[PDB]
Amino acid sequence: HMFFLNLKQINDRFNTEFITKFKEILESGWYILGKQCEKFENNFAKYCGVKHCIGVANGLDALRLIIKAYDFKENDEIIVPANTYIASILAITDNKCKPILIEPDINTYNINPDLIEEKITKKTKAIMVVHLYGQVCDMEKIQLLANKYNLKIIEDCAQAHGAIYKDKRVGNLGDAAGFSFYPGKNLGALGDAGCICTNDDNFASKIRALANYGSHKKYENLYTGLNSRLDEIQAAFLDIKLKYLDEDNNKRKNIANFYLQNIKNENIILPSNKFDHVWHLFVVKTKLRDELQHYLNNHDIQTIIHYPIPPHKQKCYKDLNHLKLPITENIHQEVLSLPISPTMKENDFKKVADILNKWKV
Amino acid sequence: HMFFLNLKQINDRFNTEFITKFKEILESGWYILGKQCEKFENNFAKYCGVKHCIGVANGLDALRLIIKAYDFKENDEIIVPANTYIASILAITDNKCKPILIEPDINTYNINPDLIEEKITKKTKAIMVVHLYGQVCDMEKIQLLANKYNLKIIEDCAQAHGAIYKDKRVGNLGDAAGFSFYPGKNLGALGDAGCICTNDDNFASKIRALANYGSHKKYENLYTGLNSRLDEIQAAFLDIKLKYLDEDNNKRKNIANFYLQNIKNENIILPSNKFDHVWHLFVVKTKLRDELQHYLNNHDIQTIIHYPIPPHKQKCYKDLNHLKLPITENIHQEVLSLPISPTMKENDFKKVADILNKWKV
Ligand SMILES: [Cl-]
Ligand SMILES: [Cl-]
Ligand code: NA
Repeated sequence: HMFFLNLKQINDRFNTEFITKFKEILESGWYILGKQCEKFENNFAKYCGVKHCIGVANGLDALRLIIKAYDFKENDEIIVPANTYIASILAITDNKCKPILIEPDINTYNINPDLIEEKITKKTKAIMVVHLYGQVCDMEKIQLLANKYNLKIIEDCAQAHGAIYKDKRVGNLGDAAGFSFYPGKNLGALGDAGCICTNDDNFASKIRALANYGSHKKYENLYTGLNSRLDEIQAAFLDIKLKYLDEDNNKRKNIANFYLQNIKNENIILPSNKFDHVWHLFVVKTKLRDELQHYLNNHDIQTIIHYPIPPHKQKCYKDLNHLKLPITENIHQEVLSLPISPTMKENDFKKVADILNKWKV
Repeated sequence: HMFFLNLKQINDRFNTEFITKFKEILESGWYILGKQCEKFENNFAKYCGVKHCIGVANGLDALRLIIKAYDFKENDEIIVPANTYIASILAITDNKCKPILIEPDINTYNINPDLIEEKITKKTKAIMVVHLYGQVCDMEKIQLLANKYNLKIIEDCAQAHGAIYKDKRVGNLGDAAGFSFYPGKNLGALGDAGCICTNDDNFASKIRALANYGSHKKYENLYTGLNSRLDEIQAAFLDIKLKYLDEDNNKRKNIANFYLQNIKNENIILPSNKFDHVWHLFVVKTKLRDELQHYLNNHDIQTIIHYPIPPHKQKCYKDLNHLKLPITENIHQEVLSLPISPTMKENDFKKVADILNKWKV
């Protein structure tokens, strides 16, 4: 059984260091908001080329906190792609803002920047850009729109750790960015984890407070805060793995290129990489998706759909069910993710391509 | 220096077992919502005598989830002691409910049951009892009241793991209970951690979904949920320690009773318990609190204040600052916590008593 994402394979490279750092943190007696958090933050900040990195409990928290720290009014509007993972939207509604859902470009799977301005209203306060599947969004126009209409840009970076746009990294393309380090992400923890990145000193300091109960100083609560912190253990594990993140992303680039160069099947539309793509998810598109998934499973290849029901169609968002978003809806009916990881064996990726080429419907 | 809480001493007993479990989880390649969580949950349910335990990310999330799951209307009222830790109140306001702050009994530091009924209104939906410092609340009148008015009882168990009221454990004394396993809790993780306990099947399934993005089935989101999970690793650490929790609590009793029997100083009011007490914190009370804390530090003994500013006085709740709660305010001006731990050295507790006896002020 070739697994969709073999984490033990990804992480076995680091066991001996992992155990070392664990023992160290044991030796320290310090498990929360300590020197491993500081060290990881400082390194990830350098990595994204930003001034400030605040470790938090997960990527949904990271998003929810950024939105919270802006103090928007109830029903203020945040423009967001309609085809993202639900978490992006959950962060908006958690904060009693209104998500304004924009169709993607079929050629990027990212928000179509040409479709945003028409949806901008007096209630709009932000654009949440999502670098979906690993590919950075085309920022040029979004940035112009944000300057023009006095909007914040919030990056959801949970799928594109390390992707580059012009001179900058994801995380440094907007006003503030949220990252997930859930274990299957291109930089994955061994438990839940997240961070926020920004260059603004005041904003960063406010975020630190809000993620630690609303307290800047012992005994005192300046804001109504959250408990959303990155555990020492998880910061340590992340820092060890961050050293090899670009390498890992490159190993993904190699497998994706192999897929792109070798899968030749009329029933399958392959993903393109118009801008930098770190290939978190290798997403193909076919009118016979569920059939493909079954076929692959029959050949001992596990595949997972990202994603089959779009946020507007979910039961939790009944009041959005009527929205007509046919590009999003078609994608959701048609996509399927092929196994990819930095450690994935040659024999395994060759088998995926060979079996796809044999699929004859 | 005698530190207020030496987690290295608490935890070093278990170091070999922690390391064993960590490797086992590395072997598993399964870090979230797995077998360690299930095992721990099962054992903590047993420990509390409840049907269901849901591990979640922290004790504040645990409370916030419980209130969320009840789906109360905006400005629905929740009665709550006025002198608890701010997390108890944060859970209420986050959910857009109005906290109705009740004075404690000066002789228990828990909510005075006799002061609740007069504050009940048509908008009241719940009573959140807090077992402060480790002492269980006198539950009988509270349970009768909730039944009389069709209110939910929410237990904030963050500080009282394993305390017993008549025939039941804290966690099994209302409709649903929230627990913190913050590292310095009587049952402390190595990272942030918490849980929710309940006997109600439907509430338990709803909470599991609300803690996992609102998802009860792969690809579907029934609710607008959040991400609040207990890492496999922390579940494993908690399960190791849980087997020693009653032993450890009784060891804390022995030390507290030593303090109670041996400290005699006209300047200090001891925390004589009226109900079972697992002594998470051992809180004394003096008119010269700031002078006391300095004196102890002069004698190389670290103390902390639980707590110096009450919620209604915090800058984050300026809409509550006007409230006249003099018992609460008095407590906050006069309390200080002394070091206690089930592994605390005899010379250390003896020192603390002797040095306090010598204090002439
Ligand atoms: Cl996440
Ligand atoms: Cl076949
Ligand atoms: Na966590």
